[PDB]
Amino acid sequence: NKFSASTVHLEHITTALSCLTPFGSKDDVLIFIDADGLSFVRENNHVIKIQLLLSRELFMSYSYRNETEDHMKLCVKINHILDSVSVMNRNSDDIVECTLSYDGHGSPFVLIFEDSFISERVEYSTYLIKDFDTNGLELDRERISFEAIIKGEALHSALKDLKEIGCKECYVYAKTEANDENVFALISKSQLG
Amino acid sequence: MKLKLIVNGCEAPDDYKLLRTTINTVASLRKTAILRFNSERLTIISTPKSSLNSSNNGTILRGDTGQLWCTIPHDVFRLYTVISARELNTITMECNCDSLLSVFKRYDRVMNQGSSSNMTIKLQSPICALGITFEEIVIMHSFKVPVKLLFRAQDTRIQEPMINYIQLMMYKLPPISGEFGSAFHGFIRRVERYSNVNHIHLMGVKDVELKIIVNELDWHLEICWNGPLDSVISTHEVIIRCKDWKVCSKLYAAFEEVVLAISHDESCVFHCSLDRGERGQIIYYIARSKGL
Repeated sequence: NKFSASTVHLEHITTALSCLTPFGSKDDVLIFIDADGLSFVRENNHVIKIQLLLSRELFMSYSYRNETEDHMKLCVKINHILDSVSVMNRNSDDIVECTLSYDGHGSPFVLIFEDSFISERVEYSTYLIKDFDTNGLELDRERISFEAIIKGEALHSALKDLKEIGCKECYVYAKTEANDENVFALISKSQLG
Repeated sequence: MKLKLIVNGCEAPDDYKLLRTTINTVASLRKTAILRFNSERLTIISTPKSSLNSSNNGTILRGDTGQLWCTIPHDVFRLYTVISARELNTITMECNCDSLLSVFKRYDRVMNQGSSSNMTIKLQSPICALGITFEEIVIMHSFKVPVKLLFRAQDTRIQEPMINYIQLMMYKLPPISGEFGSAFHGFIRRVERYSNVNHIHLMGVKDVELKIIVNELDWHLEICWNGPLDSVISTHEVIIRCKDWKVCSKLYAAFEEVVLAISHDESCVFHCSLDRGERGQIIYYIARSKGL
């Protein structure tokens, strides 16, 4: 096969999938395969794009024997994968060793779940890739107006508060005072005010 | 037509399970049953080709073509007396499985209540009744289940299907009590977590590899088995239904010597046996539901 990746920490590829569902629950997901790692890219309404990356270091074996092209693009449906890997995950406590595979354009995306007794094999049909390119929705790296590094828990709590107050629209304030003060706020328009 | 027998569960704990497996699987299969009380072997038969009162709309609106042909030796029961003017004293009957199964549940529960009382089965005189009687340990339980006396000419029409062996490849399924038994049972019932699967494409490739392929979903699923499998004795495949696989799952769960017989695009035969020591073989003949 032109690409083969084997792992046992399936919780990593499960949380990676659980990070993709927010960007639509039934549509096409683009998978980019190169030597560095495996990346999933999803775009919604040409206004937002998400790009997770699973490095080769997350897999014991990462062959990528493809030589004619440096990178391989495939488009598959996310509802097939989510509906599949749900019933597979019924007995996830078992020592499962996921094996991703792709043999090139026209071949399906294979996802083998072997438990040393049962080897479930799921082949996902690959679809044609749409016209929109994911490199359009990227920031220009020479025009940054603000660069904030924030913790994960605080941002998650702020987002959960914005969700609980409704927050139809949102604002981001970023001011650095001269003395030592840095101001970062997430102002919201909602039912409250 | 003198038919009398007595069964005592405690003395032999294997023949009772052998009989219970037939009385349960026939009831699950279809309504009513045939009991061929030959002079030496009891042959409980569940067939849509006959059964007289089980041949209404079997292979007509549901595709029920499954034929189970079990065999109970005479040594299972305590007294095996068969008197009939037919050849080898053959007494073929046809009664419902509902009352018989309920009676067997009652007897099994009476056993579970701490009793050693036996059960007496008689034929109290072409429609008759079965005089099932037993007690607690002196409460009386009498069940006169209706039964019939299906004719010898009708008996002759009930012949076991003749399975060829030109392309048949047997597969020795592992014993449930073994280490791989639980894993194989889980692999067998794994196809049951998808409620939208009606047909199962069995596959065996010769150390043989047993493979289950499902092609009724948006994705192509292949349920494989990498464990050890023995072939008592080219890929032979057959498409069967899901209920015909559930009953095979139950039969494998209830037996140890289980053989999976696969005819290429013709049939699938589930041969179960119980070597008590002659042997209480349970045979289910399943026909292809689609073409390969």
